[PDB]
Amino acid sequence: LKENYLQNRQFQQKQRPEQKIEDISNKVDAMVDLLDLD
Amino acid sequence: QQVQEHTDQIWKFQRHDLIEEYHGRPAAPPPFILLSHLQLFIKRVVRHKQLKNKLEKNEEAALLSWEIYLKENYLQNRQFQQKQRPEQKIEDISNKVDAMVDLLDLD
Amino acid sequence: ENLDPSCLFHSKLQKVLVEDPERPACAPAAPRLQMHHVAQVLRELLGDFTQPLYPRPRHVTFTMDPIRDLLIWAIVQNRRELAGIIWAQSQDCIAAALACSKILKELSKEEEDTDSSEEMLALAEEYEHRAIGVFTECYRKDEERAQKLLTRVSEAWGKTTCLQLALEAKDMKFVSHGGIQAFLTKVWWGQLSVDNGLWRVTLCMLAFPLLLTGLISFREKRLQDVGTPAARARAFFTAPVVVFHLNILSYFAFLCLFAYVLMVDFQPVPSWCECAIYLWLFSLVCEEMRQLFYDPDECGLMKKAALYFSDFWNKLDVGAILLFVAGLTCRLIPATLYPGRVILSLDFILFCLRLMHIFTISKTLGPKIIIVKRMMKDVFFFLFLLAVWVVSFGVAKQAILIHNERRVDWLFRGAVYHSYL
Amino acid sequence: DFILFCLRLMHIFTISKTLGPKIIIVKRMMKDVFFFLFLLAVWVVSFGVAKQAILIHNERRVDWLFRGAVYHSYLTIFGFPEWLTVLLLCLYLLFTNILLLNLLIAMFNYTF
Amino acid sequence: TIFGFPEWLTVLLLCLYLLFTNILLLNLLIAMFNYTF
Repeated sequence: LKENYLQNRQFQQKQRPEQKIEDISNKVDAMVDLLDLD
Repeated sequence: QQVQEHTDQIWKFQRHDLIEEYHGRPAAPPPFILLSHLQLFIKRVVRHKQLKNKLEKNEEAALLSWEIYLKENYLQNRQFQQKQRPEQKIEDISNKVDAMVDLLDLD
Repeated sequence: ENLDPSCLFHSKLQKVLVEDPERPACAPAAPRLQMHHVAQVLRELLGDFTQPLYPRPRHVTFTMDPIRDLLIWAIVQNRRELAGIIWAQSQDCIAAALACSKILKELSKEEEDTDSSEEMLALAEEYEHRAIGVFTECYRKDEERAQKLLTRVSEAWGKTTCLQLALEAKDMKFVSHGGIQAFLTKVWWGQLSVDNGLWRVTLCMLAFPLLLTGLISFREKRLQDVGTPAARARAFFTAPVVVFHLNILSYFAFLCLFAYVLMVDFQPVPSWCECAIYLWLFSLVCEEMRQLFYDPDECGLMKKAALYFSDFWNKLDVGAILLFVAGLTCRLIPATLYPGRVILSLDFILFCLRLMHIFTISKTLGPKIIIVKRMMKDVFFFLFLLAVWVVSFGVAKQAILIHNERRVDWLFRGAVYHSYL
Repeated sequence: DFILFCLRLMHIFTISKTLGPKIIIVKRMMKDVFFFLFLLAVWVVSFGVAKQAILIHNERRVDWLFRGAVYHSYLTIFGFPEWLTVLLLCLYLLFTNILLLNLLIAMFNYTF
Repeated sequence: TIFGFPEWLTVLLLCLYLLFTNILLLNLLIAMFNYTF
């Protein structure tokens, strides 16, 4: 049951909107570097 | 319900002069005070270092440098916390995509 | 010399420049801007208690600490982004932020233009927030070291302390920080430790040698451990909590003796107890007079008297003094004994209302006093309407159930008793 | 001692579901109830000795006039003479029947 | 009473009644009735 609780807690902490914006901001930097390097 | 929320701030502001008056008052009860009065009149005939005092310069320099260092640390913390507001993060994200727009349109 | 000519400070500087005598004494066609003119107009804004920042004179050269001069120049034109840069490299930042808040809060009151006034007031509040944010960071590291910042004398800002600037500028959020409250409490308990409680203080107030026992607190343990009981008694009696308690006990005994003299000992020939309460009230007004003539800063004597007479409890005190000096000369005329008795009775009520001043020093009772001081204003106006309603129904009741009768104090006082019931 | 043992019976309602928090609330409210009682007491004894002083001469009666004024003041606390009596009664109706009840409304609503 | 050297004793009994009855249970009613309202 501890294992199941940890799964649920991690999945719910993924769905916060602030974390979603942070992941979206981190993802665009790879595109910036890939477009600038070539 | 109109004034009960913040009048404690006014009381905390009003505390100080009541402290300072009794700090400055001579220590006798009002019957026996008069001799102290005329004792003061002898000082009239011929501040305190607790609320106001001049420090020594070798100590004051250390104090001021300590304050400088703590100001620097505060400014670091304030700038870092103002970076993490979500509105500023959205604004930075919006500014970053325009460079990609221009780079994709120019080539 | 190159301020923008739309700001208020430029107009005030022009006024003090043309009002100077020595420049038209030199040449009326040539007004010359000198630095002590700027110091003179800054002394008006910053408060009379400070010193002139730039002294009157009687290769290159720096003044002491130029960054405060650049900060003062950038503030009075309301340039926000420049002042935010310049303050970041200042030397003693807390006094600087408080002085900038005081200057802007003073300047925003007489501008007569709305948008710039609101901008100035918001900027002053922002600098108060900067001062709080630096001080709490200083307070987190050390306790007793950070108290010394509130009480040193900074020569850079006209030889004032950092606390008077916060007190004058009405910076309500800074004074209620909590570290400042701890400092005020530490001053309030004085020499001994702050945690012994009130009832223990009352018992050692009652018993002299109980202080020589091991039932009391102290701090700075060279006085606690090494017992020099004369010095311990002097340190105990020097603390202002003890002086407050002895003063309130003397005032209580004064009230009880005044009630005893007013009850039975009233007599047209002067009794000795009348002379006792006379010299007691003389001592009280002597201390009150001494409190007015104290001012170490060369401030306004009329300003000091206007500050004293604007106070509520001081107004009640001088009202009681006026009623006492009226009742005493009414008593000394032997044909007016009973008017003297009733005037001294009302004076006793006015002196006994003074005892409500105690609970302001309490932690949880002061705000209640502020609340009832607010509530009095519409209590009075409600009392007016209830009075006119009750006298209306009273005269209606007397009119309907009785014939026309010209009884002076029979039927009118009977209806008054019925309406009061 | 019987009164002190009968106060012990208030310990019952702590086991109740909806009554225990009320016991905690009144255990909080006692602290400023006491300090309000002090100020009302000094106000009432002030107006009592004022009333006894104005409307009577100097009399050294031990339990006649003092207990008569005490009964008059307790009766007031339980709740050309026209102008003077109207002034005294309207002063009492001004001060007692309004302000301290407003202070209690404020303080008790606050701590509740 | 529910509808509402003897000096010290009568003053003590009357001030005990004025302490307990006229204050505390009305504060409990203020708290409880304001709560359930």
